[PDB]
Amino acid sequence: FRKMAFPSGKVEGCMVQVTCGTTTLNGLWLDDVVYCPRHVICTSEDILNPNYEDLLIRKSNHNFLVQAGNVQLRVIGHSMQNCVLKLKVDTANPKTPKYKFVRIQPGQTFSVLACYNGSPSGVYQCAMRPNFTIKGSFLNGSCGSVGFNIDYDCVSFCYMHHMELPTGVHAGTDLEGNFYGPFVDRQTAQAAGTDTTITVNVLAWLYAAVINGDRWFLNRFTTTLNDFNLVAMKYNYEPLTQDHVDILGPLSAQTGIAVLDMCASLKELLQNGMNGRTILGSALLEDEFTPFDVVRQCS
Amino acid sequence: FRKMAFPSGKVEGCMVQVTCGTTTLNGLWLDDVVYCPRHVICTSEDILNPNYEDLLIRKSNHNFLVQAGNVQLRVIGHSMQNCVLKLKVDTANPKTPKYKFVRIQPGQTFSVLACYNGSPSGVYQCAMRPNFTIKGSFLNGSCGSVGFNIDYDCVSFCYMHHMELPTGVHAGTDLEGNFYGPFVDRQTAQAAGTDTTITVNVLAWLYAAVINGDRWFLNRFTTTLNDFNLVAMKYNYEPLTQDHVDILGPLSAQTGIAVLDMCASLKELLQNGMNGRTILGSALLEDEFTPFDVVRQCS
Ligand SMILES: *[C@@H](O)[C@H](C[C@@H]1CCNC1=O)NC(=O)[C@H](CC(C)C)NC(=O)OCc1ccccc1
Ligand SMILES: *[C@H](O)[C@H](C[C@@H]1CCNC1=O)NC(=O)[C@H](CC(C)C)NC(=O)OCc1ccccc1
Repeated sequence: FRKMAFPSGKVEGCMVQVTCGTTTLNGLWLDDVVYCPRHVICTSEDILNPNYEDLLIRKSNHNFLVQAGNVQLRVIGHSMQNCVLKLKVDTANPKTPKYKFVRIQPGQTFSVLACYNGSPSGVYQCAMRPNFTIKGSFLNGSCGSVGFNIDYDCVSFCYMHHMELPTGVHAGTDLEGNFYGPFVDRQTAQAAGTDTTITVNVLAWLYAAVINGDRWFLNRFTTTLNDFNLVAMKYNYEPLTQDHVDILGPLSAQTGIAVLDMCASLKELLQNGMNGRTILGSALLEDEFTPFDVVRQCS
Repeated sequence: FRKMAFPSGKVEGCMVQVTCGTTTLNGLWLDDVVYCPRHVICTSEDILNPNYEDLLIRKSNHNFLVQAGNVQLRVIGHSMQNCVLKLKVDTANPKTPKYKFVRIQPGQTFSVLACYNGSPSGVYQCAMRPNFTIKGSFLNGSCGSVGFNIDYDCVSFCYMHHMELPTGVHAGTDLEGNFYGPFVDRQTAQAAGTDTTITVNVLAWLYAAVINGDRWFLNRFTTTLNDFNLVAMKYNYEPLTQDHVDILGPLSAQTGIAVLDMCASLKELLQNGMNGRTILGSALLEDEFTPFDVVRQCS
């Protein structure tokens, strides 16, 4: 199995650059609105504890330089929604895809189009960790890069990049500017809470192994969801939700292995280890493939 | 630090679907020519042992059904270059990027845009293995998907997909239709030569681990180039040349670790194992990042 990003072309056509002062970051141009991180209006003196409301009252439309490549888009209105700035421009983007703004859950994956100065640089898959960070690859100038899923030509934007944490992982908002996790857009020392293993994704990976004929770990036990969740927490695994059980439905049907039976299999792996055996050619259990990713790659 | 693919938009606009008889696969539309694998002309019986020139002379232009999105393109001519068919169409692709056709070297990387029925499905990074296979993610109908690199807006196409070996690795051609490796577009179970590990890429990846603040594998020892190559060859690694040492220059200069010092690190890792530890989250030595890949991502 491979981490497979979505084709990025529909998002590439939406990337612009936004400069305020000497700060340039990326923005997302959909119809006649450009979305970008609000900290673009900050100066080096403002970043430690910015007063965003007061900083925005001092700004005008003519303070914002929005460029598609080197072509300026005239700004005709501006507002702030949570942690994102919305700049109304005088041109509707003709490359706007069908799209939706979505807030994802921990465990869900998405493609990131890493951008600099409005120019796309690369694309890769990320998983939202239970502590609401992602292991991205972002350098200076990457803020405003977005993460997305594509379903039948509709782009669901779920992530806009804002910051790096001391441990090297990353944090950001949805496209309504609401941070994932307990982070704030200040230049302050923030620490990711203790992370956990994404149980629903590990189960998806065990289903993927079974589909491919690797099923030594299928055992003779079952469990209740509550009994499993209590054991999972003792191994730093996430508890399963009702939604998790349901999204494992298609893989359970495809293999004929009930979800709670697979849970009992993983429970044995957690209490006894792998004993030098592998699963899908790996000694480690993979937790960044969702049940959709497994189906997507096997279809 | 992640495996990062190039943004795929410039290639997406080039993908079309090619149908001949009962066979459907993808084609690459540049200017007024569509490139696709020639085994599209084969039927279920032809494929075991096809005489392609004989099969192709018996085809007409109207035997080829080319679809770009919903619109039909009309084939007004056709020729064959090695294992690739060149279908001349009456419309120029308006989305043709600046492009070149290149034959890539073993150890080099490229991005694959996996397509089905002419529609892009996913994007991911691959390396050309020393045995001229690629470890990809390809299903039925993925033939004609292409691999590429992008440099300053110029797409360099290096790979077109043709088949999957029984081991699950993949084989294809350059855009001139010549296979990478000893493979042939016939429906037979084919084996590759023994694969080896791309040593220069393992070293680049160890340097990436240090740029990202990881050092558990470093040691105080050093080695000569020839002594390293003796151990490398013993573990089925490719030889390291002086040109490789030079190409690793920037990564050594950035981290202040001499190339031959890092070779002594890898020698130790090869002779001791990783001992249950991980490097950049991996439990195995990674050889699909080139020195350029590491540089581009890290700076
Ligand atoms: C967006 O331009 C930038 C993304 C950082 C740059 C280095 N890697 C990243 O992901 N965001 C910030 O620099 C962000 C801005 C406000 C939230 C204050 N601040 C931040 O991430 O603090 C940590 C940091 C700053 C500069 C370099 C490295 C880490
Ligand atoms: C192209 O659409 C298709 C590629 C994929 C790769 C994954 N599974 C696929 O089907 N190519 C073929 O089907 C190819 C056709 C030949 C005429 C080149 N055949 C092939 O991959 O067969 C491999 C094979 C043949 C006999 C025994 C075992 C394997």
